Amino acid sequence: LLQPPQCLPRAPSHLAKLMEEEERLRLYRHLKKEERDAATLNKFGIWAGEPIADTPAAKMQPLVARTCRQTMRHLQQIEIERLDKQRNFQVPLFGPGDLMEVKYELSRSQQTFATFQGYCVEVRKKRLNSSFVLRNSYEGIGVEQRIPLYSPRIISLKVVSSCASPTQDFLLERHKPLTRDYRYKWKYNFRGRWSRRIGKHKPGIRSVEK
Amino acid sequence: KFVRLNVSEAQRQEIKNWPGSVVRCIENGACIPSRELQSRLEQVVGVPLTRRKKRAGNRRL
Amino acid sequence: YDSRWVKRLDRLRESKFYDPAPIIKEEEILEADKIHPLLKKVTPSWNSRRTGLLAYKIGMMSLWDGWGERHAVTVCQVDRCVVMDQRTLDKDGYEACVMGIGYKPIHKVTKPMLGVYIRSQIEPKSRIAEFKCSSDCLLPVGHEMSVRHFTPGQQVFVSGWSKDKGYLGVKKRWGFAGQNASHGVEAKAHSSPGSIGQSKTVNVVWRFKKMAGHAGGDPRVVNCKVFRIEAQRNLIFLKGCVPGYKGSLIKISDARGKTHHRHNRHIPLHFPTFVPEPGVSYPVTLECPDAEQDPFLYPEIAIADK
Amino acid sequence: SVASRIHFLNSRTRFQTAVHASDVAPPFLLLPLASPRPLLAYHHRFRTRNRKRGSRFHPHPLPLPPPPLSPPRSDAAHLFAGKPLAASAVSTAAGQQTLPPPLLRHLQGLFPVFRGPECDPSCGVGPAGEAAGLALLPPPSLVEPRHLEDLARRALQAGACKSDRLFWRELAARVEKVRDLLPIESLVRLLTILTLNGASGTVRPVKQIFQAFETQDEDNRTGLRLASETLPCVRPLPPRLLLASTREFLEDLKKLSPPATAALAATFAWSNCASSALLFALMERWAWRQHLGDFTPADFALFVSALGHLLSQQEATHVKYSRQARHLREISGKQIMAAFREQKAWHFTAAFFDGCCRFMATRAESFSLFSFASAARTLVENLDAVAACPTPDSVEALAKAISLFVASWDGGDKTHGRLATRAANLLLVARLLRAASQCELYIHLHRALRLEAEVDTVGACKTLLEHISCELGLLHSELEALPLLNSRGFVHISPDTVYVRNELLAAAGESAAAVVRLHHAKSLLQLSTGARVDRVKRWMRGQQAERMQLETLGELKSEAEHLADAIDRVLRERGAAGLPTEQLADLMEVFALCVGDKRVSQTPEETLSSLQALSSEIVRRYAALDVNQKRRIKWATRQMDWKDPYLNHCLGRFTAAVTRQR
RNA sequence: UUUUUUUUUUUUUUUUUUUUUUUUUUUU
RNA sequence: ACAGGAUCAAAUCUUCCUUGAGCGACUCGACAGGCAAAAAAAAAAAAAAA
Repeated sequence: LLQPPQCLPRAPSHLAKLMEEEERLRLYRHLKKEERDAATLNKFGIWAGEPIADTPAAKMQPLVARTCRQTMRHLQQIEIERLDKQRNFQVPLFGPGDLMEVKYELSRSQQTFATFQGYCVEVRKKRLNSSFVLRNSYEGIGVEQRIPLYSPRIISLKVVSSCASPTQDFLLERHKPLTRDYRYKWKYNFRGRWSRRIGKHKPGIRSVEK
Repeated sequence: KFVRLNVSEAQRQEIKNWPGSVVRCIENGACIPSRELQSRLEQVVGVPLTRRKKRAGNRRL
Repeated sequence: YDSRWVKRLDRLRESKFYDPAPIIKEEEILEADKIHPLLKKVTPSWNSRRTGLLAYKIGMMSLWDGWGERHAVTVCQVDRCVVMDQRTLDKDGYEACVMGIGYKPIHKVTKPMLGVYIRSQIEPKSRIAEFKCSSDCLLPVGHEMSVRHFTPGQQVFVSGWSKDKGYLGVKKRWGFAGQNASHGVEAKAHSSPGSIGQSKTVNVVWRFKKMAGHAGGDPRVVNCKVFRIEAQRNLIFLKGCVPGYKGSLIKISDARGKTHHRHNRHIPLHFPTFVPEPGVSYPVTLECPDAEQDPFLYPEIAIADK
Repeated sequence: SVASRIHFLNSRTRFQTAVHASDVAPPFLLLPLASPRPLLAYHHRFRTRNRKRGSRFHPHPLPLPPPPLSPPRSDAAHLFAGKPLAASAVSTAAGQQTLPPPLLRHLQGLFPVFRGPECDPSCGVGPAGEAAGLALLPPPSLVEPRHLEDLARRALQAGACKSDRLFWRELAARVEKVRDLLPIESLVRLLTILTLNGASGTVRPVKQIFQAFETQDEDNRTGLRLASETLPCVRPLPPRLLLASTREFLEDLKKLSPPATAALAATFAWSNCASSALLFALMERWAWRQHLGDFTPADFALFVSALGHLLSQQEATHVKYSRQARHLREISGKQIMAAFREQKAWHFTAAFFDGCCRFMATRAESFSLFSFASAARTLVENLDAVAACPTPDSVEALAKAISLFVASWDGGDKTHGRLATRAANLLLVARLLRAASQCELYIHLHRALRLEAEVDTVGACKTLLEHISCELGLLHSELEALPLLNSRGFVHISPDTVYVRNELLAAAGESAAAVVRLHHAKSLLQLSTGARVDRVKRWMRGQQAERMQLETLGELKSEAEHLADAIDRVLRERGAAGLPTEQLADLMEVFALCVGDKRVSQTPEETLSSLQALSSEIVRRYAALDVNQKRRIKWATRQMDWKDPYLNHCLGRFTAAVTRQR
């Protein structure tokens, strides 16, 4: 199913005859291209080699922001893939309001480790720059620290107490607007200081009760 | 220095057999440089020294 | 060439039509079909200079290192940079190499331009540039440049055009102080330039006076560091920042002066180009060597009052 | 190919033999197979970069009227001169301004410049000087595909009037562009119309078998018309058209009716173009069913003829390229060293041929002389005498067909019209005779060769010899005389008479060949069979053998004697300068056969005279004859004891393949 | 997703970056 | 451009001379594109076919 049907011969002798012609033409074309190449090289020294890299130019396409973005995404993909391998542990499942204990190195030379503990407050969901924010208190002083997900310094990651419930799933999801009412922009409905008096509204944002 | 480090081994060995400097002799007209050497010389000076060949021509039937 | 609202939806929906990522190998082997017969190794000299390259700005990224310090690096792609022609003292009057980059539709190229490409035996090009170098580094015509020209860990000189911001005020362009917001100040005085000259003794405004006008669109240069390279896709990661839009043309060359003296002294580099030997494998990916000392080391600094 | 042209240029023996101007034909071309061409589509993108910025109705260039022979007037005061001007001159002088019939009629009643022979008031003058019908039609380029066939047919009904070339060139181009949009059946008609326009009023070669149409009287003593402009050497249809159209037929071959297939084959044949793909496809479709039977007698002949004509050349070309293929291949030095060390006619499907034979046999009586001859002569090409291969049954069928046709033939019914037509009919009869002769020889040889290991033809054959003897004698006296080589101041030589003279001489040579072959055919009959076969092979190859005898003819001896007398009479008064090159040896052989047990024929044959004239021709043309012919002649002459100082000089000092060996 | 410093990077080249202009044309 | 020329005449593959510097280099000769629609930070993106 490559091309429309044609009423071509099917006899073995005819096909063999045809094949010869085919071969001949092939050979001829090869020889002629070789000849011209040689001539060119000899005269001018112009050389036309094969591609060395995968580029849009190779494919005979322009350079577009779309392509740029595509490539950028690919690079993050590969980087993630590569980074995942180096780790000796599996990241556990967690969420907001879950107590966790992180363990990370300080100084490689000095062999000084560090162990932080805190409750999850925020989980910034991204591709490669994803991070988690932990908060705790020590002797009444509150401390906060954000740690990236993908880091080679992270010795270990464990969860002490989880809060599995639909409330956490609700926070862990990207919701959509209920209605298109948001386009109203009530906050912009104000009155100018120097503007004419329109009702009994003082300068500033108006009210919707009336 | 440039030529000495550019020329092949066969030419290099002969370069070291001259009684003195080859550049000075060529300049003074007391030595005829080889093709190979000339090539390098012309590469350094960025200008041909002699009428070079032209490998091109249409065979006449 | 669609409508605003069609383009906006396109911008959002594009993400759903991304081809799968390629498969990157660990090794590469080249044959005689990718090597210039005329290419050979040339010993450098005291007055020898290399050639530059062209690149397209793609975007910024963050990458770690051996010590674990994160750094911001810009990604650059050499879009099939190929030599077109050479210049000689006898012929032209100066040594130089012309190179080409990019691709253009055939339905947009003029006939005289197509005449050049027919001779060149290369597809249509978008941009053409030229480099001045020493006579001993003239690359053969038709040779395709590669990312391997620059070794990781060396200083590079990057040149390009800045962005455009249209019309801007004095306060916006230069960053003038202005006047206070209060204490009996006129309306006009808020963002006024103030004194712009002297009294009748000097009846003329000095040239190159800081005034309002169109901002941006100027040439700028910057130093960069080679962090990582890719042979497969022909990619280069440059440490620092590069001006111009995400796609604009950028020129890359070696260090010059102090930059060269201080940094690029002990770094062995292939002067002419990368010359692979048939029958031997080469790495695909090359990383920058780590430092010597521990970056994460905070020594004690004495603070004694006297 | 550079080395191949240099060898031809340096060759001192290769020449372009041509007895007459009309003998030369266009070179044979073999078209390749179609394939996707993405690159041509990409190139087409560069040809339409500024179409948006150009005319939307007439973007193409404007045709230019042909220039005049002599330069125009100094002041270009054509209107003041008042002399009549041609259509092209008026066109070119009036700024290529249209002159509709009303405007032309009004202007002719006011000035005499428009009162020219080509300025028809009822037709008008076109922008480009078109007139006399073509001026009433729009540009071919502008006509829709659906209205092409009617436009061409209407135009066909229309150094004078040189402006038709533009119109036909435009039409040709249009067809090509709109190839892929027209009906498959209408395409064939368009091609046939173009071929008719390109080859109207032409003359076929003397040695050629295939012909599009039959020559007829046209309303000069001979009545024949010749023109170098319409020389057969001129290709009707450009190869481009054919090449382009090739693909079309492959796709809709099953939708072509037998009449359309016959016209397609005839057009291809006329164009001299060939295609393996097409040829084979047509061959493998049609077959006999116990359908070729649908074809009418008129179309069948043409379809056969075309096919054969094409195939012959195809094979010939294949053979030629086979040998040239050797050098293109590379050889390594190791192969060289190893070699050094070590050194120390069938161009028809069986089924198709059978079907054709059967078809002929079954409807012999429905055929006419021209068709029958054409068909027969084509099929006889495969039958040879060296010994897939056709079968005795198959050959017998054709023999029977021939016999039947001969029996049912009326023998002339046009009341002996124009001399050229009568000569063509005589040549067709000779062709028929030839065919008849060859069939018997093939049958006999086959049988005789096969027997060793383990139809009344002559009765019908006898009439053709008598008819040829009578017609040649009548036409020789009826034709006008011309000077002889052997013997204002200028000899009057009309080129129009030598054509018919050569036709008559070719028919005579054909008959002489046939009668010669018949002898072998008969002689093959049961000395051992093997010996007999050997003898015949010797005879055919031109080798030392037994003297040839005429008694073996038997019933045909009187007809052979009458034919010999007729050719002797013709050659005694018309020289031997119009004889064919390919059948020269036969004419020599027939006289050697006649020289035996003789009573009075010794004096008329010398041994100016016919023999002498023949010799004079042989000597003249020695630079063109083949080695076979030369050996045959060498032996024949010896047989008869023919002594000629001139002929003996060439027979032993001007060839290496015969003289430098024993 | 955009803008900005409150974030990040450079502090090198000046026969460099860049550019609106091929000039044996002495009366367009 | 191996285009022209000399010679008791050239490794495959021009021994030597002329072309002022083979028109600054390449290329074109139906070459080239101002305005309109649409799009539009510079810039890029449309083959022809009402």
